[PDB]
Amino acid sequence: FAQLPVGFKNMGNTCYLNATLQALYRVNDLRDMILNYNPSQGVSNSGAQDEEIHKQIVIEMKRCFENLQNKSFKSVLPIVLLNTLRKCYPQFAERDSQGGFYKQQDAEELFTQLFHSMSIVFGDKFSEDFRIQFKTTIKDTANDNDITVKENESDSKLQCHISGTTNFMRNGLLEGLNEKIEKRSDLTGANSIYSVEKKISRLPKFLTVQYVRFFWKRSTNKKSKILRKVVFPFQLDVADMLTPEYAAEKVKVRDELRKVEKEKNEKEREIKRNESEKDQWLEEYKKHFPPNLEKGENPSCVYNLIGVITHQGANSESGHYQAFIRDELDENKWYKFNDDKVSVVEKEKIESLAGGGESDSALILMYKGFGL
Amino acid sequence: QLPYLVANVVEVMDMNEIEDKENSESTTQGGNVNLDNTAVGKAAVVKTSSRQTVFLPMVGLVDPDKLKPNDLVGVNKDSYLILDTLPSEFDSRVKAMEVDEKPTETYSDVGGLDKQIEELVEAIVLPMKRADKFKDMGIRAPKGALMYGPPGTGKTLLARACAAQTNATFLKLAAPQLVQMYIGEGAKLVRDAFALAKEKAPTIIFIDELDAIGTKRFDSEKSGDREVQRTMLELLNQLDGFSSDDRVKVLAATNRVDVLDPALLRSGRLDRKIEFPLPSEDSRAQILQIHSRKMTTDDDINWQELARSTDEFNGAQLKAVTVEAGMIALRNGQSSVKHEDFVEGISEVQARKSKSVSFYA
Amino acid sequence: IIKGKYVINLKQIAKFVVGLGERVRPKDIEEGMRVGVDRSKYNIELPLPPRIDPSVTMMTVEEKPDVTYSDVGGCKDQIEKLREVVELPLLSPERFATLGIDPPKGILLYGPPGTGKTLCARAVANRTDATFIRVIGSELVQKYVGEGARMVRELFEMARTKKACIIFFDEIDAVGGARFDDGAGGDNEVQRTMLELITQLDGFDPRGNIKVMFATNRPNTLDPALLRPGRIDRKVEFSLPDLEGRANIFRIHSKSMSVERGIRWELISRLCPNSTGAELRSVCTEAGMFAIRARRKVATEKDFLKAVDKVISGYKKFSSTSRYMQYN
Amino acid sequence: QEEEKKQLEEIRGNPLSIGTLEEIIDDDHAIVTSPTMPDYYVSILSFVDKELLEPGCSVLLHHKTMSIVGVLQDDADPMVSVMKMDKSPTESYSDIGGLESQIQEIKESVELPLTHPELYEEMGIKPPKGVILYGAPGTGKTLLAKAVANQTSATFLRIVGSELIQKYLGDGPRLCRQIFKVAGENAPSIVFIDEIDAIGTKRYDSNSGGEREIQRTMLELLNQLDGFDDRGDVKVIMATNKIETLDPALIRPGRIDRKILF
Amino acid sequence: MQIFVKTLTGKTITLEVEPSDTIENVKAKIQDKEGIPPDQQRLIFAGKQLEDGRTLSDYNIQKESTLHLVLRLRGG
Amino acid sequence: DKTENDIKALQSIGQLIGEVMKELSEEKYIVKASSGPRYIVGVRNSVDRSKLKKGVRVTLDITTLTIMRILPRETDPLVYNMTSFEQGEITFDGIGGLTEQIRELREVIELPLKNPEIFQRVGIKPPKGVLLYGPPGTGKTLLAKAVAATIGANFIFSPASGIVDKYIGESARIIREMFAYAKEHEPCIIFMDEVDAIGGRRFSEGTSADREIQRTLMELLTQMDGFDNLGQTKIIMATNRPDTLDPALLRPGRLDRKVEIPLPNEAGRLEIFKIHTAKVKKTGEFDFEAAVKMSDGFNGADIRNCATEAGFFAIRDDRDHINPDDLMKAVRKVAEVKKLEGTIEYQK
Amino acid sequence: STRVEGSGGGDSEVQRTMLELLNQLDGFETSKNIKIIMATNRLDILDPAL
Ligand SMILES: Nc1ncnc2c1ncn2[C@@H]1O[C@H](COP(=O)(O)OP(=O)(O)OP(=O)(O)O)[C@@H](O)[C@H]1O
Ligand SMILES: Nc1ncnc2c1ncn2[C@@H]1O[C@H](COP(=O)(O)OP(=O)(O)OP(=O)(O)O)[C@@H](O)[C@H]1O
Ligand SMILES: Nc1ncnc2c1ncn2[C@@H]1O[C@H](COP(=O)(O)OP(=O)(O)OP(=O)(O)O)[C@@H](O)[C@H]1O
Ligand SMILES: Nc1ncnc2c1ncn2[C@@H]1O[C@H](COP(=O)(O)OP(=O)(O)OP(=O)(O)O)[C@@H](O)[C@H]1O
Ligand SMILES: [Mg+2]
Ligand SMILES: [Mg+2]
Ligand SMILES: [Mg+2]
Ligand SMILES: [Mg+2]
Repeated sequence: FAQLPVGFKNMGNTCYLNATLQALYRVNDLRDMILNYNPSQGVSNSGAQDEEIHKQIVIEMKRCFENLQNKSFKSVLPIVLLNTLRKCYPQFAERDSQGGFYKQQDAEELFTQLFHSMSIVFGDKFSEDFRIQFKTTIKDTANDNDITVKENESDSKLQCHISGTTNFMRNGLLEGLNEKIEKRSDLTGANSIYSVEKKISRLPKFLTVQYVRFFWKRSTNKKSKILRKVVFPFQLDVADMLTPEYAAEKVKVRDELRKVEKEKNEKEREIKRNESEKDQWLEEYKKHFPPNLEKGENPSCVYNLIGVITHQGANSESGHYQAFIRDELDENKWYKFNDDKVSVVEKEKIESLAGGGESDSALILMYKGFGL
Repeated sequence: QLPYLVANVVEVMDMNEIEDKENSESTTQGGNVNLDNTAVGKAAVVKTSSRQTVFLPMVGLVDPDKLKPNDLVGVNKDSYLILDTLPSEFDSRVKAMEVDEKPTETYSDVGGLDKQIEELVEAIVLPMKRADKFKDMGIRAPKGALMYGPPGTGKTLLARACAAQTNATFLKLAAPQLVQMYIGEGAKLVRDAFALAKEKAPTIIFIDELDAIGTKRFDSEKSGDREVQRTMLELLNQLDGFSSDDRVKVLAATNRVDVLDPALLRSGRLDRKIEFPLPSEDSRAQILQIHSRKMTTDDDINWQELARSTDEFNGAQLKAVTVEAGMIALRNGQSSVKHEDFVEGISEVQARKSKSVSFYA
Repeated sequence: IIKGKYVINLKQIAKFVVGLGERVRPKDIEEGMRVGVDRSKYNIELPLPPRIDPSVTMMTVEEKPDVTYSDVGGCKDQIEKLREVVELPLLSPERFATLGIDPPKGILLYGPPGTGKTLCARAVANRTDATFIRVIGSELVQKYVGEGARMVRELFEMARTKKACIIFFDEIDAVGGARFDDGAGGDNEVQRTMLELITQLDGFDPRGNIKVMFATNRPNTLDPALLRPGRIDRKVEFSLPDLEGRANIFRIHSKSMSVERGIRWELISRLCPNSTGAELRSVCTEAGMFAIRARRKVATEKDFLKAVDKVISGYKKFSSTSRYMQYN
Repeated sequence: QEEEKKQLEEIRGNPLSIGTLEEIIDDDHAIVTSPTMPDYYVSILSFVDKELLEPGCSVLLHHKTMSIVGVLQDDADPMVSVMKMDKSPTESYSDIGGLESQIQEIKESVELPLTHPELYEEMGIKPPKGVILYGAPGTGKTLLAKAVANQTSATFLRIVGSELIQKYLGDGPRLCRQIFKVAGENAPSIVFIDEIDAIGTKRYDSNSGGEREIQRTMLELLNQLDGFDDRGDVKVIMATNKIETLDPALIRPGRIDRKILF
Repeated sequence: MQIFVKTLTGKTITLEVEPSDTIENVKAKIQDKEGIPPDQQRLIFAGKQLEDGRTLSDYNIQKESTLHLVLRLRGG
Repeated sequence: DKTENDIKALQSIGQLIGEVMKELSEEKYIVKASSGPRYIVGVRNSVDRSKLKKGVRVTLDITTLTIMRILPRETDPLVYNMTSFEQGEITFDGIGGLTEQIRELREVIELPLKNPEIFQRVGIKPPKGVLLYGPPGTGKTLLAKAVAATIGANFIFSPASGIVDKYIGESARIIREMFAYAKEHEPCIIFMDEVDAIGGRRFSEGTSADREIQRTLMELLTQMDGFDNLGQTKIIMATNRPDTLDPALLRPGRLDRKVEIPLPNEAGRLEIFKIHTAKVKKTGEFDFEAAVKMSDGFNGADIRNCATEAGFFAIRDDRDHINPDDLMKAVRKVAEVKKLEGTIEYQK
Repeated sequence: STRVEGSGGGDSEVQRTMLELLNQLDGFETSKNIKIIMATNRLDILDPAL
């Protein structure tokens, strides 16, 4: 089932790093790449000398991960990484004014900057794993008198735009890849309104979805957080935001994978009344994966939910990050990482992290292609 | 600014304008010359939702003409002074009546029962727009329109479709909603459905089902149906003139017309009586095609063959034949919906599985 | 909602003007939405879901049992039709969009009592992995009427808030049977909640991903206003087990039973006439009582003979042996 | 004890202001409605075990700003007094002596599975469920049930058949619904429904007793006894001697397994 | 060079900014019209955060692009 | 100054209304506040003792609890909607054919109203009380609007069930306070309108609602007959079937005359046809007499739906007139839809 | 006014509850103290289950 995982203790004002890390090493290729680092790993030049600080971040993750796998331990130290982060980006070394130490911020940003480092060092074959490509059509409302297609628009993570139309994540994602882009230059006139639709033409192999959870009240001129129950399913099917081309092929493969998945879901319960069984289902699945597989491709459009970063209490500028991650051998058995305080939690605890109230709610949701 | 209690005005009673040597009060006091003895000016008694009443000399920024003797005003909760005037409040249940941007289905996504569509448009929709031709001719406009007949004939659908199309305000009301265990609070749903309705006129008060208030009975011996009917008797009070029933309308659908009270038979209440018949041969064909508009189908089907094999069907059952075609279709494994599957949704689902027992017939 | 402050009714009954505090959009605040406002001066602190009247609908939301699909109330295509109406369009709307049809949401579950009509729906409840809310039809009746109109309505709109849920209307043979006016009786007060069950199913907006099940012991008396084929659409009768269908059920019942080989389950079906699979569920336990008198850890063929003989004699002694409760 | 109670009393009163738990929210808050009529959106201190409290629980709120200080398990209603015993049925086995062949169908399927699940692990399948007693008056039917529940010491609810029928409607089935929720809450459970021939021969007024009431109560009882609930093991013991006041969904077996004639 | 900026509420507005301008200028022009200060603003393009000391064409962002605005948070 | 006036009102405080329940001494009074509970209070010198009587509304202070001044009678918010009902007014003869019932109505109502003195010679109890009953649609209420307009006396009027509250005996107090208001008012006409559920019998094998009926009914009996006997304030009671009523609401000597207004006669339909055809345009139509008589079934409200339906046949032809070619298809059609259910009633 | 065509007295319905408890009251804590002295106008206008 699972060992008894270890956590990171704080140095004081340290959970903003600890909580987020747990989730990153859930991601399969992410944990592999750092583990297998050599001094033979390259870089990508286009202008930056920050590529050698990028290397330094990668050794500290490797050994932080090494403590995690070892059980001679009850505390993972974050300590050399913290200095190395502050060196790499010196906006965390700003003083908090009538607060505490060297500045603390932010699960979203954090992943962005660590992923920047990793994509340089581990090459572009790793860059593509999270990178999402769209087909964007910027097209007139009434008859098109100008068209431009941008496939140079990209993201590496999707943005669920909470409009208060969020009752489910899928809704706001689907009408957050629909937006209206206003112009200002005579293309058919200055300020002509264009309907814009992004549809996905390439899914990543690892999907990351960030909630927008913030509002700037213009009615008090002060920032706030808003929360609100936005349900995310365990099984996310994103079929309807793809282009037709990419979808038909992923949905055909998915139906065979559902049959093996069904035989698993019966069989798992029987024998109870794990790693070896897992390996047999993986072997069965890969036969049905298409022979066009490459880095950064999902052989389904179905994902399962493997991690939640949570944020609690009052308005933004405030957070106590714990994180929850799902087991690597089990799928109803999840570990709660409250810094070095580790506990087993259930599926019901996971559902409640959709927010409402004034405590723990999702900010970042981590997936991986199909289920386990 | 907030916060401040919201209260109702008992009355305006008004003490005389302060220019007198002898108080300023209607009800005169003892002692010779007064002005600010215990003489104060214009007076309003307001009654609170803090369950009392207070006599105040009220603010003179707001007129005793901007004070009705039942008007909803702010009262300052720190110390009871009529602060300002606020809109009249209706219940949240009555605030659920108005549209969400209610989808239209015009008269052209309702196929079959053509004569009914024309009879409804005549009763409700055109007396609103051409009320001018009604005044010049000199007729009155009707007080509501009854819809009655078997379930599945599109009564509920039509009302939504026609209300949205001219965008006469579609007030959304369920008959059972009026029936509440709180007495004299169910009756305020009836009253504010008209208080709202005249502001939002031209308007359609759609009570879906008429049978929860509409009872045959109104002499009821030894039952608690005397609380239920009190949302029915208060309903007929507002379908008698105080004017505002000439642009304020009523639609009613009901499945059984034989349980209605005889005061809903009569004109000035429900005036026009459209019966919704069970579709005929041509009519059925139309209805089937309106569902087939949405779905992929075979082209070798003929809607007249389909009209032969149905005998005494109505539109709900023809919903149950177009959808049933696609059940048979998926089960074969075919993308399209076979022209044999339309014939086989009639027999598979009628509204009953075979024609019943036979043992000597 | 007053366009730019709001009029709230406290739960103190006292009405006040409040506004937006320090973390709320105007977008957040709807009509009929509850708000938490600061006790000392009333201003919107935190928006809250609509309506604290539901509290006795929080006893009717329940968590799904673990019952494998493999265990079935009989092996037929009949549970496969249930799998086309409820189950498959939840997992894959891909096929129901290509057809271009709107999935059927309704179904009737009907036939003689005790076949496992709810047994095939508990199997489906483990399976769909969509929330189940279960309803009792004689828990919708209370001394003051109009209280029960309120209860019914709030439960249904709560399923409209949800997406991928199933409301299983159980035991609507009392409240959900056909309406009829007495003229002296208090039957009218009961007919009120029947009408509320009709007007929620259709709505003024169509169902927002509500699959509807009706569990009826009887098809014989049900309301034509709930039996109309536009909200119950395809309805699959789960009828009595056969000579083969009874063997199939009894093969599951005797699989779960520690037994010794040499048994005939085909024989048992011969011995029983068309009779419930709850009869066959009690063959095994009464055979387990003849095992225990002898002191065994196993059952054999013989003790199934005696068990079957006992249940059959009691059926004669009573009524409902194949009965539908007459008619069609 | 001493240092733990220091910080126990810190967040406790003075007044402890009982609430009624309407609904939980999962962030450590709930919406309570008090008996004194103001609502509170309460917190939860998080030492009383956050999710161990459910609708219908009675909650201790603090004298200042309301946190769920703690939670009371049990609050004695006079409505579960009726079911619950106040006397011990001192006549047990062999004071109803004789009918020693019709006591092997209530102590080989009611008493004995609870005493020994051992014998029923051996056969496997689900243990016996329910019995119906009937026969001529004065065969000890009423006392048999009280005599097997004395010895097991399982939770003995006993409800009379003539209290299910009230001259008030709709609160009849709510009473019957209560009885089985208590049974499922108490793992070893025997519910004696004394007299359920007193549901088809007994009626009051015609507007709140009568036929409609009789239909409703019968149906409530099916859901309770097994229905869809999947509740804790309840043995049901029914005294009756008019066996057509009972549903054709209740006198099929697999809810009531062996039937007892006296 | 014309770019588009997607706000918190799924609303795309226009911005005219040069290929030789720092991200401090982008956040400055956005601070005018939203009332939001630069130190809370996070401009994303291609999944990468756009740091203030690097310019717009260090991330290879040229016209007809859409940047995504989200706001920070603090603590620890 | 409009804002200066706002400051002088804002800096004042409210006052709390009571009524003088009982004199205790002479400088201390028992009042029953409108907040509820009784208090013992003192007085300002500005109020005189002999203008303090019982049932007189007083101010109190809200921080000293002292009478500063006598206040006019309090009056219901509800009864100010009731004087705003007289709309739907019509002429003296505004129900055709039931004209014989108007004459019969004024005997009881208007002849003692102007002069109670012609009844002094006669020596009888002043005529008080009227019951109206019929099959709906005959203008029992339309008549009430005519006898409010024509006489021009103070008029009230009652909603059906909006004077039924959620408090038992608070729904009694309201109707009590409209009678008081109506006795302060000169020659007041009091219409109870569609009393059918607010006049029920004893029941109480029902719900708790039927005890609200019963509390509220008892209030009427004391008012009608006790130490109030009305001679200038008049009661008119409108009901849709007069055996919905408890027999103390069918008791004459509280209801001296019980007037039935029937369904319009064969040629009482005709009398409405001549007045409603002057309310429309026509090319000329004086050929009613046979056709309406033999398309009988109508009530008085259905005569004006034949008029409106002749304006629908007109709309087909595209006319802004009523032609008798339009009308006689109308009277045929209005009659047929009314065959839907009877109106069978058996009256005393 | 319907409860004596209902079951022959609705009081007799409550009485049956009383009396059914009473079947074990001679031993619970030793020996009846609570006598249920019932009374009626004739003994023939009681159901024969009493
Ligand atoms: N004449 C019709 N043309 C088109 N479709 C129809 C027609 N009548 C019914 N339908 C289809 O059947 C559905 C259900 O019927 P609907 O609920 O509208 O009818 P009803 O007569 O008001 O009955 P109920 O009051 O029981 O709901 C409609 O929403 C529509 O899809
Ligand atoms: N075919 C069967 N296989 C196994 N057990 C069954 C079967 N049918 C019935 N049972 C038993 O009966 C129990 C209760 O039956 P259930 O609640 O499933 O009834 P139903 O078919 O809905 O009929 P009713 O009209 O009596 O409600 C089940 O939980 C199970 O123990
Ligand atoms: N076998 C027996 N041995 C001892 N006493 C018995 C036996 N059978 C019955 N009795 C006595 O007979 C009386 C009535 O029997 P009991 O109340 O137990 O149930 P019953 O068969 O439902 O009859 P009823 O309710 O009409 O009295 C009791 O006092 C009981 O002790
Ligand atoms: N006698 C009539 N002559 C002309 N119009 C009538 C007549 N009766 C009713 N109407 C029309 O119908 C409207 C409503 O009828 P009204 O409320 O006056 O009837 P009612 O006999 O008092 O009925 P109920 O007994 O149900 O209260 C009137 O305002 C009027 O427009
Ligand atoms: Mg409807
Ligand atoms: Mg059932
Ligand atoms: Mg007994
Ligand atoms: Mg009237």
